[PDB]
Amino acid sequence: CPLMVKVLDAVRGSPAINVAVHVFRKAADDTWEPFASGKTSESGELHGLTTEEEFVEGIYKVEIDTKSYWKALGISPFHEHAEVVFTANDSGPRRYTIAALLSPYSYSTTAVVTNP
Amino acid sequence: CPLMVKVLDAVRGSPAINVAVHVFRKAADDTWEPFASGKTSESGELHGLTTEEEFVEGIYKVEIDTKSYWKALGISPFHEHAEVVFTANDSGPRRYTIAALLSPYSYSTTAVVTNP
Amino acid sequence: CPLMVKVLDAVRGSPAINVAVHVFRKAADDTWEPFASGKTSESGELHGLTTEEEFVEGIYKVEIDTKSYWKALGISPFHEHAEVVFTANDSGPRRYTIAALLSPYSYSTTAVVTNP
Amino acid sequence: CPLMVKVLDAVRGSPAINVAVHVFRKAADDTWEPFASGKTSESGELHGLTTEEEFVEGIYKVEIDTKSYWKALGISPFHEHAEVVFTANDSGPRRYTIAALLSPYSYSTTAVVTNP
Ligand SMILES: N[C@@H](Cc1cc(I)c(Oc2cc(I)c(O)c(I)c2)c(I)c1)C(=O)O
Ligand SMILES: N[C@@H](Cc1cc(I)c(Oc2cc(I)c(O)c(I)c2)c(I)c1)C(=O)O
Repeated sequence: CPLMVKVLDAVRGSPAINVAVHVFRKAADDTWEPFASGKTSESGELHGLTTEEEFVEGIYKVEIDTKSYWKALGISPFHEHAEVVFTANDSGPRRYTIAALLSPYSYSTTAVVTNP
Repeated sequence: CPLMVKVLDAVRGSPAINVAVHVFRKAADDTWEPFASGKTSESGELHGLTTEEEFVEGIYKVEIDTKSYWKALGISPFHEHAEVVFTANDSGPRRYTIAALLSPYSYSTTAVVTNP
Repeated sequence: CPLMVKVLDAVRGSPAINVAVHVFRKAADDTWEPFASGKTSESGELHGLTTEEEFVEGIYKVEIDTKSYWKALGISPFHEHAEVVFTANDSGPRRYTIAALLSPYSYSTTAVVTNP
Repeated sequence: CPLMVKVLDAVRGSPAINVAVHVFRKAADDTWEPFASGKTSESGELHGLTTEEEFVEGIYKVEIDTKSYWKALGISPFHEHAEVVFTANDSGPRRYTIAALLSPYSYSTTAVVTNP
């Protein structure tokens, strides 16, 4: 699993289940191409979004639907969403893990770049 | 000042200076349309973006150019940029303070929403 | 001024009002002895803890009573309290600014040291 | 195991390897009595800190040595160390992952209590 997304709820202190995460990849036209899509499992992580061969070089946008997650719980959050825009595989084949900590009025995101 | 962005460097433990900040107010045709622009002062705070008269009930995008701040220092950051997207003033004249803590492979943004 | 302390609430998106704060400097006996106390204001801070003359070089510890804060709102937080142990005025006189973003199960604390 | 720990370097975007970890347990006579200890693995995880029998109801403190981690890298951190004081196993038997994101002048910790 080259690309991975890990999401947590800071209010309840557990994994953020069913959070719609959308992965786009840039284009020469500078428009966004829909690379992948999925929702986070009961563990709060969405692995198996892409494969080594398919995850080529480029700029990717990982967009997390935080507003929908909260609205479901009955809370109206600040952000409409939270996205992580980065340049992947520039140097070489690296395995990424994107983690995000959620709160109504704050969100935190860290990455963990690792060799295969 | 109903909208002020605050940015702090978490590696050197000081305010992030000269960080480019771009604000975009969503237009009626659903296109991100330029609202404000500026660079964080020496205190890390960027003020004087707009006024309440022209800070209408919409969806704004405060984009902080973190990539260039870090590259200037000689470091190579993970994120292309940090982006906060939210629906402002959808009730009444609220004052919005949006702050962000920066780290090369991590960052988090909080929002303090008050009113005079 | 030398020991400034802001405390935010990442759930309600506002400053944390009346959050107890206890500071302790390390005594020559390696035990923790009292130094200053007070509660955060409406703006979410306490600016009158000590003054240069009393804020000598040593090992300090700002303890923030997070437990009691979250217990009033009805919530049952994970931590008993947020602590920040650090060495003060090592490089001569400096002005410190501790800060914590509070959330039920997760807290974050940044430190900003500026020179007079 | 029932008590797992995680440290993550956010300056380099990698797991924090060889970080000292010391767990304490609230004694009966209100003093910090040693409970368990170890060092983080290649993945940044520290497992087998305690059995599913020693971890009885009490007030545990997890001290993560931040100071030496940064010193070794040439960096001059702000904090002497990260601490996580919490109450465990009062609602019954629980699993506790305790994460920490590090930066020279800022650290963040989150708890993920899972139910067996
Ligand atoms: N392989 C790892 C996966 C893992 C990573 C993080 I990172 C995490 O929790 C946090 C803590 C903080 I602090 C953050 O800012 C964010 I985003 C997520 C959790 I739970 C699990 C393991 O399970 O051991
Ligand atoms: N040096 C400042 C103090 C200060 C620093 C930060 I950085 C900050 O904003 C955040 C945002 C997030 I997201 C965090 O996780 C944290 I911790 C702090 C705020 I408000 C105040 C002064 O005295 O002016």
